Amino acid sequence: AEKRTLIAVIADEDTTTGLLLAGIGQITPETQEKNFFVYQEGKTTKEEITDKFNHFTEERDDIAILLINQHIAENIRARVDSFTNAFPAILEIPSKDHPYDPEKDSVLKRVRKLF
Amino acid sequence: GVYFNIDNGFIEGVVRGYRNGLLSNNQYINLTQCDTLEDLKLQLSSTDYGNFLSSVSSESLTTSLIQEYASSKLYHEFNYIRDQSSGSTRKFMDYITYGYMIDNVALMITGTIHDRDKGEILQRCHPLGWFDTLPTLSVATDLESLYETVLVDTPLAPYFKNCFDTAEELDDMNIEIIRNKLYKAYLEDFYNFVTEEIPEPAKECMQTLLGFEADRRSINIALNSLQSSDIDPDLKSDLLPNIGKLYPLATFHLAQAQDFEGVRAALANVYEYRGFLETGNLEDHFYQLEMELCRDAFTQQFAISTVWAWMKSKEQEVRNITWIAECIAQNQRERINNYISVY
Amino acid sequence: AKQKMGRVMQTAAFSLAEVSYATGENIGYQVQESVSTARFKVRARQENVSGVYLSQFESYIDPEINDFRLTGLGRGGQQVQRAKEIYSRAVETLVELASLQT
Amino acid sequence: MATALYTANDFILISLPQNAQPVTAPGSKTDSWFNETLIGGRAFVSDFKIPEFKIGSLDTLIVESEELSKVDNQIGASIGKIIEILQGLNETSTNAYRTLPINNMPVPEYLENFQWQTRKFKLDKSIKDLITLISNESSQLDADVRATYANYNSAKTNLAAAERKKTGDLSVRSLHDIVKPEDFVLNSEHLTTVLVAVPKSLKSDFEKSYETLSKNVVPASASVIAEDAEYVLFNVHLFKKNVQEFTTAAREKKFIPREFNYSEELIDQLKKEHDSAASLEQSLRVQLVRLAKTAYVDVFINWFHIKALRVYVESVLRYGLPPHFNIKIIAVPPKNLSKCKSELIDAFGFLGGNAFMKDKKGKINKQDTSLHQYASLVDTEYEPFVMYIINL
Amino acid sequence: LRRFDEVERMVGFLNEVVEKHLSLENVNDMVKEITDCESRARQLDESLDSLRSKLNDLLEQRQVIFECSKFIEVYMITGSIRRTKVDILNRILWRLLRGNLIFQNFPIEVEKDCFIIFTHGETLLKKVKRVIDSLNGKIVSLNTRSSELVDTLNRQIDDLQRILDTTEQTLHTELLVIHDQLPVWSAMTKREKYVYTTLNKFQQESQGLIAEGWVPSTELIHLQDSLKDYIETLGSEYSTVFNV
Repeated sequence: AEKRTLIAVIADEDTTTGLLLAGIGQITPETQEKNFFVYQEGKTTKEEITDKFNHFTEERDDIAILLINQHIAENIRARVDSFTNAFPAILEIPSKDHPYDPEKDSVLKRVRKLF
Repeated sequence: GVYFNIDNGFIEGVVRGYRNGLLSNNQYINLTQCDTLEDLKLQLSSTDYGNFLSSVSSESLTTSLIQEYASSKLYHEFNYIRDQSSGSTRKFMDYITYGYMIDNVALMITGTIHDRDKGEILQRCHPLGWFDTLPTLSVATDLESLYETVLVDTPLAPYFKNCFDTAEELDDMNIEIIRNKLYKAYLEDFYNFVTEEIPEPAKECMQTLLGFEADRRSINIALNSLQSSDIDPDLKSDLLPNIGKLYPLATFHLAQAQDFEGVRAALANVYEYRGFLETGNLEDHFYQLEMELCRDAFTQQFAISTVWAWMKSKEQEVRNITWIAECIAQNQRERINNYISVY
Repeated sequence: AKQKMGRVMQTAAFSLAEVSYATGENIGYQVQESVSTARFKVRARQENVSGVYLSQFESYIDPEINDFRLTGLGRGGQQVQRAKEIYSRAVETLVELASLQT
Repeated sequence: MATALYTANDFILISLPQNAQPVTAPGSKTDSWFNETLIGGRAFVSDFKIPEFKIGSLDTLIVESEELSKVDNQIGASIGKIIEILQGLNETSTNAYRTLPINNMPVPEYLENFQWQTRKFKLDKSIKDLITLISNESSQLDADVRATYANYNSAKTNLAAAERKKTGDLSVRSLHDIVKPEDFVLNSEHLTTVLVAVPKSLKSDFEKSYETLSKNVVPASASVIAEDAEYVLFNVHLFKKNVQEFTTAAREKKFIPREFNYSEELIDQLKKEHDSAASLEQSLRVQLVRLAKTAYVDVFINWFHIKALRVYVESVLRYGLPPHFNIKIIAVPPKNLSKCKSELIDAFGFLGGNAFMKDKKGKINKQDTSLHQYASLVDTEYEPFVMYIINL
Repeated sequence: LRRFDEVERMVGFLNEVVEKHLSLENVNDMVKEITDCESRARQLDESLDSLRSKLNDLLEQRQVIFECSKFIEVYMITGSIRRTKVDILNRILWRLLRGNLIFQNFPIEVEKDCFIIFTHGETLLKKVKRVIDSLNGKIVSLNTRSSELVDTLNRQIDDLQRILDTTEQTLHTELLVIHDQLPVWSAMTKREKYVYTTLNKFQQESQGLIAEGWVPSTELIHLQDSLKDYIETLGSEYSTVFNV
């Protein structure tokens, strides 16, 4: 159970900034590696998001819940779908100025088939 | 008004022309009726903004790009007015940009404590507060090695007179102290410059516009010190400016203001700031009083305070356009009429 | 709950964005140095839903954790101060709803 | 001294042991001294004899005083907000609700007939339950008065938005009370009506232009149906396809179109919004004025219940025995409080301390320091005998 | 160079303890006896000041018994406190217990002070202790006798004073070999750090340092006659290059 109490973020810069101010993530004091990843839309390559994905899910283990923007999650669709674990939780929420889509939501796809 | 138009004849009449491009109340109501950011661009194209978002073309148009370009043309108009200035006018234009240089210093030395990259913490910096050694504030951490290396050749150098560096390098708690203290010394120096060399019609209406900046900064320091500060009043009184309408009796009570009521009972004795802390958005009260003080600074003709009253009104215009374009892009219209229009 | 989180996240994000642009400096850089703890954390529990143990989470807000110093910037500081208050409320939503997802 | 003064009398509540004698008038009677000697005889004394209560043990006693102080201050604050909600509503203007009846008996007259109220608060009950009952009642009541004043302020805001829509300034306004079957045509779908919000200067400019804005524009339709100071509001009828050409052409001329069609449901719903908003503010305001007045009395009876309790328990802590005390409420005439407070200190002060005593006067409220707040939960300046100062 | 910064700090610590009371191998075996002696001097000083503090914690506890048996011979709490906090503890206990106390103080002769409270009653007795223990007051409850704890406490004062007289004698024995040796250990590091600071100023291009710098023209032939004789007299047949 308890061995994890950070919420990590893959989101647009404003959303992330806000979330941190509110206090969820951190820049660790003995790894000196962020436990959040900011994204400049369209200006950041799809390959850099993927490294960061691996980082929160696997290369870190203190991540409880992994938050991820629908716009961003779609770009790296392959890696998200392949992640099916509950440790950390994958919870896709709408991106900033983007509406809900059931098909940018990895878990909802999974659930629908084989009900 | 007999010796004004020697060096300031062309400067005022263009700034008076820039004043006529301030959006009126009907030109704001015509912006609140828009449905799309593209419709808001085409509505702004009939004003004196016309075709400032022409290199965008409806796809990359966000509500922050409007705030970028609408303020960028403000900055280029300010640079055009400043390039035609000479003598005491050019020095008055430099003293305006010193307060943006202070904000860019305090924004540049927080992007190095958090180890954010130097190329992205400078696009958030203010373009009017540019000095040539502004990127080189990313070289040291403590205050003494940033003063004695970089900030000696800057015009912000006389303002480091009370910043006591106790060899603690920098957290986020003392950079705000350095920011408030630089702005305090700057408000002192620019009030003494206005009182000393600026002529008499542009003196009395600029001392009020600058004492309002001091009073607003005093109330914001004395009210933000409740939540994210635990400081002594003898160290808090070095952050409050002493030029304003609020200094000699009320900033003392704002210095030992430990509670919200210590601020509210201190601002109940001053006559034009009472009722700000009772109802409504306080930031809207200060911006409304700023615009009411900038409106009756255009009504005095032969004054160089029209430059200050123009650029603060044009900044409020860019803020109102940004608020409207934020309302019509996120589909929230419950407070779209929260703009401030005295023109 | 996905739709509900999305609305809340977009509204809090836009108020934070407006503030970032008005002050004339990027707040987010300031914010990244100061973040070194997290106020909102989770505590894990295993709950029997039928015979199987599922992960449930119950959220705690640290009251031993002060406000960060990103205020006092002048007029720009008022703007951040109001901003954090809407956002702490908003962020609480995302986490409490997220407990069912896992 | 004061804290929300209108024309209300100020009160000092004192309690003493039954062995106490003044030293300022030796050999005199306490009861006689209060009326007769005390601030030149302009002192009006009223009874206020508080009954015995269930007093805890020694450990529990410390904790009973700590809570009486806190709860007292809450109730005192909360009442201050209720008075304010009224002051703002214009239900308290010259004077109202500080001298007004408290269950058909004025405030000064009510304190004299106040000795303990056996309305639901019993002496067969524990002290603890008395503090919990009274305080719960006081909090809960304030919260309902606050929730309605918030809702009323919202409700005003909706109504104000609505009147302007129904006529005032055009920028969001579409008219719905000036409809007519011929100045507003839409019955099939061929014809429609577009309304154009035109600045006054531009009024001539519209009368000339209206036909040219698009092709198939109906003749002589351009008339000012409504007019305001900044703007003149026109109707023009035209073909539906042509409405797009019409609107764009209108915006070049530097008019602002306001789109409203004559669909039946549109006209009805905007009209409804004005009405529904007036009815919400109206009902609410009547319940809300009534609710505060009813709340005001209850929180008044409850404020004094704590003070009576507070004073009693304290008396027990400071003097010891006897548990039977001589207790009075002295009505001070406004601005004689400081002079009254001093005289009492000289006479009676020796009892609670022969060295723990200094001269003092009036009541000053602060957050500069915690001294001078006369309380048993935070450090204050120790009074030489039990005296509490009530400002109305 | 960070090595001879650390060793400079250690020589500074040896210079503070006394005031408080070459080839590469010949430097490498003397830095060993700098470190091996700094370690034992630091642990013996840290086992001496933390023992002096334990000595004063008993000398303050003897006095608050001597000055509170005297008060009875002329529900009470007896303890020690710093003298600058006596008035604020009096005021906080007077604002907590409304009256209801008899507070004395007697100066223990950092400066300290004793106190007697007489908490007349109950239910705040564990709350007075949260005032005393907050601002670093050490209560001394006795509950047996003011003449039986004094014997068991004087049986520890002298027993720990003898450990002081042992360890401080060992300290002054150790400082004899150091006080007459610090001008060698210090002057080694002051010039060794000065050597490496200058060696940082050289080039390190192709496995050989290039030293560019200024010399007066009178001393050119002296360099070309002293550098030439010195590289040849020690063997090591790889000659230097001296250009102008």
